[PDB]
Amino acid sequence: TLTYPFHDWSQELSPRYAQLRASDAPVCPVVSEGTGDPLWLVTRYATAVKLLEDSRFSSEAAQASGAPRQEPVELRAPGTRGDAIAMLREAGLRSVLADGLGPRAVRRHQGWINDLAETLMSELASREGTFDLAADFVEPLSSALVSRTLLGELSADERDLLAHCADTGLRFCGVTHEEQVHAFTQMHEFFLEHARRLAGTPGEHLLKLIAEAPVPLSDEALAEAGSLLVVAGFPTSSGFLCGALLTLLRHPDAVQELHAHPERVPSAVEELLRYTPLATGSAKRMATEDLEIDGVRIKAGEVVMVSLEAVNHDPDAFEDPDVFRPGREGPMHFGFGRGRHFCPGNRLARCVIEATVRAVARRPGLRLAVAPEEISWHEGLFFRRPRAIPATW
Ligand code: HEM
Ligand SMILES: O=C1N[C@@H](Cc2c[nH]c3ccccc23)C(=O)N2CCC[C@@H]12
Ligand SMILES: O=C1N[C@@H](Cc2c[nH]c3ccccc23)C(=O)N2CCC[C@@H]12
Ligand code: NA
Repeated sequence: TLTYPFHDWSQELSPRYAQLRASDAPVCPVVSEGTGDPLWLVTRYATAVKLLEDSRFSSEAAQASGAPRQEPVELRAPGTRGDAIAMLREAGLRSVLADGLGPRAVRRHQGWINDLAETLMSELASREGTFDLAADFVEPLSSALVSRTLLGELSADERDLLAHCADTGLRFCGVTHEEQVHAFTQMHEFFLEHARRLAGTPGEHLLKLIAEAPVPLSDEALAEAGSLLVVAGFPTSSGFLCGALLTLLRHPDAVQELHAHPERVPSAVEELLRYTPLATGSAKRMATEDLEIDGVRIKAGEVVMVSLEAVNHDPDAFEDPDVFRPGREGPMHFGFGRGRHFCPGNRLARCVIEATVRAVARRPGLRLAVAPEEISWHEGLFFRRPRAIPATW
């Protein structure tokens, strides 16, 4: 009877997640508000490990057109596959994905990412008055990450178009179904027209590595790779960096510790990934056969969701789970997932989060110019994001 998701669009997690977690079942039935599909929902760390490390629960099967699902419209342009990352690994591009997303990419890019973070923060510090950390720090930094490491250099109008498509398509509510579908169409048509151009510009952005890779990727396939990098890399990084700055600004003692002890910043990055919520939906997998999870039978074809926010706030895994405690020394967080589908963007994500944390830690006194309650949130996004983050020294 419980409908999903829980409309917890700000950083305050829905109390439903703790209620289910403490329930007597390790897996609980819900219904998709957007489709009426019955779904299963996992909220406990121990059960989540088991689900996401069992390859008979398939991610691709849960993404496929026609699967039971939490999202109101399919997350693809009509007529296209929608499984880009599978398709690129499919065509033998694991090596390419590693060179473009792995440690060597971070080594190529970490210099300018930290230069840009400081330059942005320095300019804001030079301002008389308040400023907006979302529009004035996160947007330029996340846009530069997308252009330089993922797609190739975008104009401001192209960045805005891709951001709008992602915000419109990656939603539970607040737009009509047809608008959502059309956002995916527009984004596909943008890369049908522009992916080869972007791939051909100088740089080592991933889309170039993909387009130049031996396998002849079609325009449609290269367009799907472009769309994947937007949906997976852009609203995620923007939303998270926004949420992480909010967390830091609400924990000046933690920031002061990092200012005095910069060697502690990596531990703080990992705690932000646990503590700061991002997705308002759930990672999900389809039972490819009849399966059982901690005693509950899951029939073939049924989809099991795991809320990574719920798992990350599981008190059986993390003591005082709702406390931001850098260095807490508990189990691995789920902010990048678990198992085979662990976020491949995790190296670049950690790079940009770390650069942001260090930029903040170097400048104590940075604070919200309004109360946390006065922050306004985009309602219905998959990936939480505030409308603005008024801030000042
Ligand atoms: C910056 C913050 C980011 C966060 C918090 C994050 C988080 C995640 C998580 C939790 C998943 C797993 C979803 C699942 O289990 O089904 C995932 C998957 C993925 N991420 Fe990230 N991500 C971020 C950034 C990025 C970036 C920058 C890229 C690439 C440029 C990226 C590329 C991907 C891809 C392609 C997948 C799909 C993996 C698969 O389904 O096999 N992510 N991400
Ligand atoms: O590569 C994928 N993986 C999963 C999880 C995911 C990772 N990043 C996402 C961004 C938005 C929605 C889902 C995800 C998925 O649902 N996918 C549909 C869009 C991208 C595709
Ligand atoms: O809210 C969602 N989360 C991702 C998984 C994910 C969980 N946490 C993430 C963080 C970054 C990227 C993806 C994820 C997913 O598969 N979805 C299908 C529709 C809703 C959407
Ligand atoms: Na798997």
